Amino acid sequence: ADIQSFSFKNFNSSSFILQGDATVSSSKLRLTKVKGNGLPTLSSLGRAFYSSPIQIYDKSTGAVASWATSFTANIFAPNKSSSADGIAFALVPVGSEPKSNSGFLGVFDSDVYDNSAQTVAVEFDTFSNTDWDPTSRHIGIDVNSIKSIRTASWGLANGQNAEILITYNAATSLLVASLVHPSRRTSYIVSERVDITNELPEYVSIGFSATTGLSEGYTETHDVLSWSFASKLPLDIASYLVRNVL
Amino acid sequence: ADIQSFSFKNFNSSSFILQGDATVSSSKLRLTKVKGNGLPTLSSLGRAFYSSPIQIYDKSTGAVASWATSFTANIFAPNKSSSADGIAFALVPVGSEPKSNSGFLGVFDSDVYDNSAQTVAVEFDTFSNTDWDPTSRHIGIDVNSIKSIRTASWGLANGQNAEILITYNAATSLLVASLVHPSRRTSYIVSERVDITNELPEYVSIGFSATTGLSEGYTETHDVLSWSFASKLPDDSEPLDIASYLVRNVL
Ligand SMILES: *[C@@H]1O[C@H](CO)[C@@H](O[C@@H]2O[C@H](CO)[C@@H](O)[C@H](O)[C@H]2NC(C)=O)[C@H](O[C@@H]2O[C@@H](C)[C@@H](O)[C@@H](O)[C@@H]2O)[C@H]1NC(C)=O
Ligand SMILES: [Ca+2]
Ligand SMILES: [Ca+2]
Ligand SMILES: [Mn+2]
Ligand SMILES: [Mn+2]
Repeated sequence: ADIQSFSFKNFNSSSFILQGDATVSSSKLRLTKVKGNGLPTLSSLGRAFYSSPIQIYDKSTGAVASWATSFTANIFAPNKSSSADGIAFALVPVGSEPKSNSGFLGVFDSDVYDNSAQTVAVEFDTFSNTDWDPTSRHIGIDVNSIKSIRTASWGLANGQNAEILITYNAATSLLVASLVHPSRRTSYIVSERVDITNELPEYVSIGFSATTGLSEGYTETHDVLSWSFASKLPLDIASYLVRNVL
Repeated sequence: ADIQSFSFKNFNSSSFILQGDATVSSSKLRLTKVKGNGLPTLSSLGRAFYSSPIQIYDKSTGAVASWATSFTANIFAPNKSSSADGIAFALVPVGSEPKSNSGFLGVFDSDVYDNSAQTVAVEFDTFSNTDWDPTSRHIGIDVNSIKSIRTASWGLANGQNAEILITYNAATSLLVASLVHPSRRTSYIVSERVDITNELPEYVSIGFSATTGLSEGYTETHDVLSWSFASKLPDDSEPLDIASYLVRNVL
């Protein structure tokens, strides 16, 4: 079993591929732009990936990796009811370039399943796009489309840290994502099956993508404060969290 | 604190950078070239590095990382008394290109301290260069020069696995390297402090470098069968739990 893991208590490391408006400052990863006064911008799109590709599975041995990632994000919308568009943790093709903005979170182009996109993402959607989204803000699992194959309601604690945990169990093909707002004591979780070897390439770049609205006040910040990741290609979370995120 | 680790029970992944004659076959890392019949070549030079850079220290916070690496190597010299030149575990500048061959193991150019080399290595020297080496085969700690700052005698169990453990304790600035030949039940060790922040860049590539002789039958194989590495970089200016490490990763 090949194992690998990284843990960043803070950023500002040559370990990231920054695209769009993504930037590092105050040792935190700011995916979308924030003006001098500290307020969010419109039409922003930023992505950040770990500089080295991760092998998700091995075509020749049929082996499929199990992995887990955790990060703390902070989303602040000056006008809560105007929050848009969200942040997503994504697994994309290695040289991948940004996709459509706003509602597509920079990782997808349509709400129609397109295997050629070779992209899977867990989204934290703050703006309800009526053509495809649920009524409220939500956590969703996106498989080669912006229309989640499964979602769960999420109560956004504006400007409050969100502690996220995403795991993939190759044995059950189950992808689980949970979000906790320690300040409001709330927690959410979503789980669905994903046939990984069929939706993604053998090697992918893991990272984040975020965007803001295009109309006057539909914007918010999208900051990541810490990030851990562990992969095992042929996972004991109990020791993972302790020796990596806690 | 930032942490990084990996463990390879066999090679195959494209998480390795190969230079010179370095190659992967039979799921093992072969640093120096071998002929169809399985015999070593002359004037061979091969290097292999983890594709991702490791941060050894943080200039702005004064923090210095503690790390450990373990790997199993197998060195086979058709003619034992003709064994040359050796294999080295090295920390080099990220885009680093191979250096001098043969006695310099592909990581150094002279036996004169040159800080600009920005390279540290732990060598497993099978051939004695009278110009700077000790009389017998040895393990040595090289700091920006091929002339080790400290060495220890090593009894080469030809063609037998060598289990190596190298650790760096930022608290004591001590670098320790040990080698064990389980089949012959022998073991060796060396230690010396190294002011890491002064000999290397903030980010380095870790890996292996090996070479063979230029003269006659002075050659041998340089194969790596497995490799683990773990690093821990604090938030401010503490050793590492080698036990937990060694269990869930090597033993
Ligand atoms: C947060 O965003 C809301 C939706 O954009 C704002 O309400 C909207 O304000 C517009 C002027 O900026 C106005 O044309 C819309 O009719 C109105 N829409 C709704 C559904 O209320 C809201 O702005 C404040 O409240 C409105 C009603 C006006 O009084 C504005 O002058 C105010 O800025 C925003 N809320 C806050 C607390 O800023
Ligand atoms: Ca949306
Ligand atoms: Ca020598
Ligand atoms: Mn959605
Ligand atoms: Mn020597």
